[PDB]
Amino acid sequence: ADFDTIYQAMIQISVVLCFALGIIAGGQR
Amino acid sequence: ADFDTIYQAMIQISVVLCFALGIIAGGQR
Amino acid sequence: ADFDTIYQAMIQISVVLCFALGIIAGGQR
Amino acid sequence: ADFDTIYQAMIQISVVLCFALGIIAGGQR
Amino acid sequence: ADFDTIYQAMIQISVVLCFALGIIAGGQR
Amino acid sequence: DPAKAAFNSLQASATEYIGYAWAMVVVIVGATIGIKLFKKFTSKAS
Amino acid sequence: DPAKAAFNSLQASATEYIGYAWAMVVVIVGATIGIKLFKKFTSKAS
Amino acid sequence: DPAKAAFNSLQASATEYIGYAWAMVVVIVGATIGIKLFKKFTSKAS
Amino acid sequence: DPAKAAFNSLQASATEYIGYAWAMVVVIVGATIGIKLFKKFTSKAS
Amino acid sequence: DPAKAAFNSLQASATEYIGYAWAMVVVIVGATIGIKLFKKFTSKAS
Amino acid sequence: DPAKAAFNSLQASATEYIGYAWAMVVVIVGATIGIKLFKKFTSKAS
Amino acid sequence: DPAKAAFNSLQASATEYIGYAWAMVVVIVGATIGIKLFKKFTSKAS
Amino acid sequence: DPAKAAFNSLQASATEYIGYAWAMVVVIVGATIGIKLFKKFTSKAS
Amino acid sequence: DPAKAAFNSLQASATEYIGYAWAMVVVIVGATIGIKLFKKFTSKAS
Amino acid sequence: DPAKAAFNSLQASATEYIGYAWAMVVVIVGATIGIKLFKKFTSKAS
Amino acid sequence: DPAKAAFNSLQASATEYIGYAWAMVVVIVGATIGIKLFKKFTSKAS
Amino acid sequence: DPAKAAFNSLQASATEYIGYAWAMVVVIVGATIGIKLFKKFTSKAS
Amino acid sequence: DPAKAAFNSLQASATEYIGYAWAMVVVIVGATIGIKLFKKFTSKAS
Amino acid sequence: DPAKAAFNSLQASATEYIGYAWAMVVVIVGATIGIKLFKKFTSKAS
Amino acid sequence: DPAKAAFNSLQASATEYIGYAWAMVVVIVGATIGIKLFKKFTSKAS
Amino acid sequence: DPAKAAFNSLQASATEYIGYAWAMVVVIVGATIGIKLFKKFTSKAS
Amino acid sequence: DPAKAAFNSLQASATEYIGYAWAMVVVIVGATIGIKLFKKFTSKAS
Amino acid sequence: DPAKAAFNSLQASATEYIGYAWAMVVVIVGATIGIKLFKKFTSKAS
Amino acid sequence: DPAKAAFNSLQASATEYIGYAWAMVVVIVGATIGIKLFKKFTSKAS
Amino acid sequence: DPAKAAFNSLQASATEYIGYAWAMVVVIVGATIGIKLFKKFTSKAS
Amino acid sequence: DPAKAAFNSLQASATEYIGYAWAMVVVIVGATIGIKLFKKFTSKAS
Amino acid sequence: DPAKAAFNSLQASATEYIGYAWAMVVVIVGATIGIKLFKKFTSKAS
Amino acid sequence: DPAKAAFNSLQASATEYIGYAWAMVVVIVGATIGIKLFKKFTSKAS
Amino acid sequence: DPAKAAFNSLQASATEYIGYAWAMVVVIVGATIGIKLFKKFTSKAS
Amino acid sequence: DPAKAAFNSLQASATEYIGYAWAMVVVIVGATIGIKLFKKFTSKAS
Amino acid sequence: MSVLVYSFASFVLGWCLRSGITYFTRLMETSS
Amino acid sequence: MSVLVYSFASFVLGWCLRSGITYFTRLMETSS
Amino acid sequence: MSVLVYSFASFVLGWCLRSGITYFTRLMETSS
Amino acid sequence: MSVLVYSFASFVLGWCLRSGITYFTRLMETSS
Amino acid sequence: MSVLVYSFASFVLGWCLRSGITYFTRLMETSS
Repeated sequence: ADFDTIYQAMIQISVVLCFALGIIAGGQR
Repeated sequence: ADFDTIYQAMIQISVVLCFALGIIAGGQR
Repeated sequence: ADFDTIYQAMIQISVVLCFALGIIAGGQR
Repeated sequence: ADFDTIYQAMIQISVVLCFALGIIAGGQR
Repeated sequence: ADFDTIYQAMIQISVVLCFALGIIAGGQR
Repeated sequence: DPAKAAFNSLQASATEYIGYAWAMVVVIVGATIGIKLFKKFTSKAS
Repeated sequence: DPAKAAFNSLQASATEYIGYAWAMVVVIVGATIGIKLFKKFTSKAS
Repeated sequence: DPAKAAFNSLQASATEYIGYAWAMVVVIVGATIGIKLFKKFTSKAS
Repeated sequence: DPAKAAFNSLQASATEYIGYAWAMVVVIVGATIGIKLFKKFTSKAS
Repeated sequence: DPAKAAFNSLQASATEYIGYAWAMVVVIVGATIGIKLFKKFTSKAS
Repeated sequence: DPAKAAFNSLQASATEYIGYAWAMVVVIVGATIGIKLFKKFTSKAS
Repeated sequence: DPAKAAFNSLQASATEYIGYAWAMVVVIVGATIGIKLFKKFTSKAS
Repeated sequence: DPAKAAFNSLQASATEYIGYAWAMVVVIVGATIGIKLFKKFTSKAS
Repeated sequence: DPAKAAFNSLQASATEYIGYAWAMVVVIVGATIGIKLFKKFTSKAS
Repeated sequence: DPAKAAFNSLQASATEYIGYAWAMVVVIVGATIGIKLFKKFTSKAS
Repeated sequence: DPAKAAFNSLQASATEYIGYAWAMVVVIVGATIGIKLFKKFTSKAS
Repeated sequence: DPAKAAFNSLQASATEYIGYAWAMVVVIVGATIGIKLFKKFTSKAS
Repeated sequence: DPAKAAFNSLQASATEYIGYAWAMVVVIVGATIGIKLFKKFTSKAS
Repeated sequence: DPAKAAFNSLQASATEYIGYAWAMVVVIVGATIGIKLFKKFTSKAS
Repeated sequence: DPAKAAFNSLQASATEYIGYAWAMVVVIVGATIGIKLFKKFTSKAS
Repeated sequence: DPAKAAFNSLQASATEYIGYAWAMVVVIVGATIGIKLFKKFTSKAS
Repeated sequence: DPAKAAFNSLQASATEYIGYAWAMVVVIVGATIGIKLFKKFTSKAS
Repeated sequence: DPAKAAFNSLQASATEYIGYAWAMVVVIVGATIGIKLFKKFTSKAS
Repeated sequence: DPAKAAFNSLQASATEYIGYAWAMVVVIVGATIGIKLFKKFTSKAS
Repeated sequence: DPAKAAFNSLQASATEYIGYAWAMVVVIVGATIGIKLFKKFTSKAS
Repeated sequence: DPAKAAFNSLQASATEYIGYAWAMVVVIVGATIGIKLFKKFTSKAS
Repeated sequence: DPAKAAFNSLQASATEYIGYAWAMVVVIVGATIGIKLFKKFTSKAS
Repeated sequence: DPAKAAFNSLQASATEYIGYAWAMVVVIVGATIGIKLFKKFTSKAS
Repeated sequence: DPAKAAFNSLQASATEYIGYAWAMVVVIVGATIGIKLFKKFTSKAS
Repeated sequence: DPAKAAFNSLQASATEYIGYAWAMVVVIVGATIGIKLFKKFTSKAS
Repeated sequence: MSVLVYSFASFVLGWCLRSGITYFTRLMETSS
Repeated sequence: MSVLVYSFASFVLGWCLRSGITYFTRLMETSS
Repeated sequence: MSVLVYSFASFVLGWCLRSGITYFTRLMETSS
Repeated sequence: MSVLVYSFASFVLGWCLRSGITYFTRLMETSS
Repeated sequence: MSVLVYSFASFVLGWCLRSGITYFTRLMETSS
């Protein structure tokens, strides 16, 4: 819709991907 | 094509990536 | 270049990432 | 907001994803 | 800055992510 | 919500994938544990 | 439920192996004990 | 939570799997110890 | 900061996920180590 | 499902692999138990 | 608790094996001592 | 704390197993020692 | 650091887990060595 | 109970061996005692 | 079932080994008892 | 559909990658299991 | 202390066996010595 | 370069993360190897 | 240190077992030597 | 099919190893049994 | 350097365990050898 | 290379870790072989 | 092609990374397998 | 295929690694079996 | 059947050893009996 | 095939060990039988 | 090639270990055999 | 050197046992020889 | 090389153990042969 | 060939022990036979 | 926050579905 | 939903292709 | 730098939460 | 299709480079 | 090429930092 809309959505997607990668990295024994 | 087009496509790509990362995280014994 | 250009490129990047995540998930014994 | 805003944010997201993938790759014994 | 700028940057980010996922997939014994 | 619609579509797709995985997992584990139990009990009979 | 099917198949496999194993144990044990007792008594009697 | 239903399903599935495991452990351990004790006692009993 | 708001929302979501994982981890490890301790101590009694 | 063909191929491939495994298990276990029993009986037979 | 039930069963199975073993010991020992005393006392008397 | 609950449950499981194991050790050891001492003294006295 | 609190929580949790581990190790090793020594000494003591 | 049948068959075979050992020991003891008595009586007579 | 066929083959292989073993035992025991009785009876008679 | 075209291109690329992986997997597993079977059977010959 | 009770019970059983062995050895020794003395005295008298 | 600035900021953040990981790794490995060395040396004393 | 405390306890547990073992040895050896000397000296004197 | 080629190569490798192993078992077993029988008979005859 | 601290702590742990283990080895070995030598000489002297 | 410094640090860190490993291996292996040889020689030395 | 240029730049960067990994892999595996071979051969000398 | 060159390099590298593995396996297995057979034969040879 | 040939060869070697043992025992028994009879007859004659 | 060459070498190494072992057996057995017959025949003749 | 360097270093390490191991085997085996032969002959001669 | 002290203590205990064995053997031998000489001398005198 | 130094130390530690062992063997064997010859020669002379 | 040298040294040591055993057995046999002949001749003369 | 909530829900759904396989396989394996 | 369906199909295709290798390797390994 | 700092904080948070499970499971497993 | 072809080539290149390390390490480990 | 070079440098930095932990843990584990 608007540039701000894309910006805010992209930021929220980034933090949730970084958390998932964090879980995968932490679960490596 | 349109900003809305990019926005909707990006959201659908995000959920399918998060599911794949979820499978990888869950398959860590 | 054009919105359509970005849209098509993003879709092709998405499928090739999902395949790579699929290989990583499938290779978990 | 602005194209430059999206560009700078995307670059910062990229380096932090590459570092996380680096940790996952390095933690594979 | 420009659409071409975003396009070129996105492509370079994609190949470097695919290489990192390739290392993670190849390091699975 | 566009995200809600995407998640609902993913839920339906997920049930297909987990149904596929389950049908393979069952047969594979039925074979590996059976060859493990076989080798173990033969050696126990000794 | 695919999980129940997997458990039932493995439970049946285990039961079969236990039965076959016990049969072979009896035959092999009988031979070993029989040889030992034979050698012991034949020397006592002689 | 949109995925609370998935967690609830996993919780009800896990308690079922634990019951399956304990059942199979008891039968395998029972046969293993039984065969081992049988061989030990018959040798001690000459 | 938009990133600050996203991180704060993630913190709340994370506590739900780690609460779910903990409730499953406890029960699963209570079962696996108990069947491991069971098999070990039975064989030690011998 | 665009990837249903891939699952169908994996299913037909898995049943073939299980047959391969059982064939190799039988030959390896057969030789192992045979050699072990041969040594045991020859020593008992003096 | 499946553990308690299994442990009690393994103890009862051991107890019954001990009963069978002692019966066999008495039979073997009785013949052994009997033959030895027979040969000894016959020589001593005659 | 879910971690404390997990530790407490496993500590209780271990304590139960140790008690049951020690009981079975005493019975099995008693039988083995009893058979050996019986065979030794019966030959010395005879 | 926005996640310094998470590290501090993990640090206080880790020292608790290490205490749990050492407690369970001592009890399991104690019973294992005790049973093994009991069997060894009773056999040596005839 | 496979173990019960196996123990009974082993004890039945053991009883069979004793029956044969006692028959042979009677023959051997009779022969040696006969020679001893014959030589002793003839020497005393002459 | 490949398992059943293999288990039956391993039991038949054990049975034939027991037959060969018993033949060897008879030959060795026969010579042992024969030599012992030969030396004993020769001394007793002459 | 742009996504359809991308997926169809990926299908062709995937067959190349899985063909490469298969040609390496076969040779590598032929070597590792052969050195595993070698070490096992040499030690069994003993 | 389960071990202390077990050791005490084993020593009590051992003392029981000695009591029986000494009773039997007195009877056997008395019988053989009696026959020897009887034959010796009668020969000296005549 | 915007990428240069992002990488330089990441370098500073990385040193914090690797400092956290190191402080946890040291304590955890000090505990696991100590319980491994403990169990090993107790069993070696035997 | 939990390690030191456990090691001292395992050493004290071994020490008490050695005490129990030596008591049993004296009882068994005393009866064995006593019976042997009894039969020997009785024959030598009478 | 690369999978069939892998299975066939491993099946051939296993067959070769079994043949070579059985040959070495016969030679080593023959020497051990030969030495034992030689020492046994040479003492009986002497 | 956190790595040096980890190595130093583990080196100290190993040194303590080796010392405690050697002490227990001496006590347990002394008892086993003492019992064996006692039983050997008491039979030679008697 | 912006991360060449990180590789250089890892290289200087790795050679230090290898030295740490060899030092700990020598002390653990030394104690293990020493205790094992001590028990072996004392038993052979009677 | 912009993608072609990116891939060509990645190829050059990849050779640097795989050169770094190889230089570390060689030294690390030279150390781990050497401490594995060391522990194995010392215990084989026994 | 832009990465066909990489696959071709891996293929030529893999066949070299397999040769390296077989060479090291033969030398390690040779020494292991040799030492084991030497100890076995010297004990059998008295 | 490699085992059948091996068992037959072992029994053939066993029969060979008996042939030699019987030859030697005849010589040894003949010599000792001859000396005994010679001394006895000469003493009776004179 | 490196496997075939290694297997043939291990068989030849076993064959040469058997040759050395038999030489040692003859020397030891010769002295043992010689000393025994020497003491026996000397007593019989003188 | 870093791979060749790694293989060469490990091949050299293995060769050194085999040489050192064989030397220690000879010394330890010599002592064990020497003690056994000494105790055997000293009893035969005495 | 913990081993040196342990070996010295074991040898000191061994020397203690010999001191006691020699004392007892003198008493037993003196008693039996005394009875033999007494009976012999009295018979010759009368 | 830490390996070489450790291997030389383990060989020297074995050598010193062999020295201690031989000293103990001489003491035990000397008493054993001495007691046996004492009882034998006393009976032969008186 | 390290094994060849080791076997030769063991056989050389064995031959040494025989040389010493034969020397001692000549002395012991000479002494006992001398006492027997002396007593026999003196009794016949008187 | 909508895309964060639904993307996180997707991650938790994926973990829950696969974890059911992992637990079943692990329990049955150590059971035998 | 088109990009979601095709992206998910790509993930399932990748799992299916690699899982064939994993199962073959695991079965053959435990078979010996 | 804001999105980098908060995205990195998210990664560290995820590692910290899961590492607590990994350490607990590993310690208890090797403890028995 | 250009970005798909080159991105896929990057993935295959990464697998090939790392797989060489994995195979070498695994073979040498089981070799000893 | 700037974003590729710096993104790749980030990946190598991450591998180097974590690999130091992996090697230390593995060496010490097999050392005991």
